[PDB]
Amino acid sequence: SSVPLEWPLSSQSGSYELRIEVQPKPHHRAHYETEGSRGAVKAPTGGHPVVQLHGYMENKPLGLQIFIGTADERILKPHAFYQVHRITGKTVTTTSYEKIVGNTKVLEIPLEPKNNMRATIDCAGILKLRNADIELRKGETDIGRKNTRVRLVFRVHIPESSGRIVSLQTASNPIECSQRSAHELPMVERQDTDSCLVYGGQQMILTGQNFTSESKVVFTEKTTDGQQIWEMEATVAAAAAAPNMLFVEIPEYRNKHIRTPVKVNFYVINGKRKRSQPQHFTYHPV
Amino acid sequence: MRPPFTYATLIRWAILEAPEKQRTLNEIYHWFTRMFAFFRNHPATWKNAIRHNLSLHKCFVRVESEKGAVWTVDELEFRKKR
Amino acid sequence: MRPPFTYATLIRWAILEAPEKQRTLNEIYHWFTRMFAFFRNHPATWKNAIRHNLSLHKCFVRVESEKGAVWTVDELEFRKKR
DNA sequence: AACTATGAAACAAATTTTCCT
DNA sequence: TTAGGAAAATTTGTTTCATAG
Ligand SMILES: [Mg+2]
Ligand SMILES: [Mg+2]
Repeated sequence: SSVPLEWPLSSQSGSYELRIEVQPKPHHRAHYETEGSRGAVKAPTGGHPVVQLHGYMENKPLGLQIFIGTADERILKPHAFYQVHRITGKTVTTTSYEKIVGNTKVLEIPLEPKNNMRATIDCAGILKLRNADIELRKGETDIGRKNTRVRLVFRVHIPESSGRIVSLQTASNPIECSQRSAHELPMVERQDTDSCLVYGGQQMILTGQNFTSESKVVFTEKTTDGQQIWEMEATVAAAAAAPNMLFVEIPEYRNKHIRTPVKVNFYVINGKRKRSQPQHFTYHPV
Repeated sequence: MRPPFTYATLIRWAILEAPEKQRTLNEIYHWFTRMFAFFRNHPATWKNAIRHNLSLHKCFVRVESEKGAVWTVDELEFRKKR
Repeated sequence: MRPPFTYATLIRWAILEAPEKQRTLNEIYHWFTRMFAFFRNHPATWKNAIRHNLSLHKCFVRVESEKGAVWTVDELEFRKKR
């Protein structure tokens, strides 16, 4: 019995752990069927994402099955508006054969011991399905508009001696697939500082794209559930700045009366809607 | 090829479209009749009347989301201000 | 009483009858569609269908409350069905 | 004499697909 | 093939003007 793609899975079980070494670039412009291939998903510096398994000595080679799934909240499932796109030929180090499960496309690539079970996902581009065709499918009610962010999901089924097979799943960082979004949405590449006392009052030079001059970094605190309790304007522009750099003053945490450090999230919102993806920051005790 | 809400779904709504959260068989029938009345009379450019209505009425407040904007209903913004 | 259905009223209902009480313009179109896709295909024998569903399903309980016998939804039992 | 309900037209504008180098 | 731009299409969200109870 195969494992349904909708079923979430852990990244590790006991000693078995499948982890993404290098995550993909914050954005990849997917191609439509009516057009040519718009290359493979890439990695920040210049390479392509890398996936690795942990704790597999048996000499049998394994299969890592890549598939495009959702990002935006809830349970991670395959993405109804996107499909992976096999990329082979001339270049491309990693090899793969495709298949289609349920209604999703799934690429499988070789996970071999001769490379301590680590493969470079250099063969998977993204294909966009016409929101029209997919919204009116069979008993499906997922929103396609504005939904253009996906995740490179990776799976591997480890074969044990007892005949048992524990299933491991990953999930890459969200990727922005829309050309328009990639261009007009605020992007944060490399932070600068991560800690500061609840008091605040420190600089943290942010770098990324779409950092205009009307940008305005905002801070917020979420819950284990998903509720909001804090949104404090974090004044910017000490003067000017670098075309895509931003020097913001770290605000003053909720009540400053904390014995145990608190990790927090802060984004960038250019236009009245053009928001950026949440970030991470850490406050310290009293 | 849109599937229609099954009877139970509809019958349930008809019982809830009543503040009492309970209705009589005849009332349920009339809830259905009113619905027939509607979709029969407005089978024209409804989708337009839906954009219109969401904007005209103040009780429909569009709110922003991490994903996209979505419509909501201010249950208070309704009622009387006579 | 028995007021006729208005775009405002149906719209409110489509939205409120959503998991988190909020939906996209397109989702509201969908809702209306499934309603169209019923109230144009209803058999000339729907009342029987309604009576049939009321008792057949364990989610619709008849109670002797108030004025006369009325129908009601056993929410949790209905929620199970799904 | 407020208050309510329905609908075509014309904008303005945000997003998605198809086209073109 | 692999992109980068951007025109062509689609969609959404506002207002205004008229009609009737
Ligand atoms: Mg409104
Ligand atoms: Mg019953």
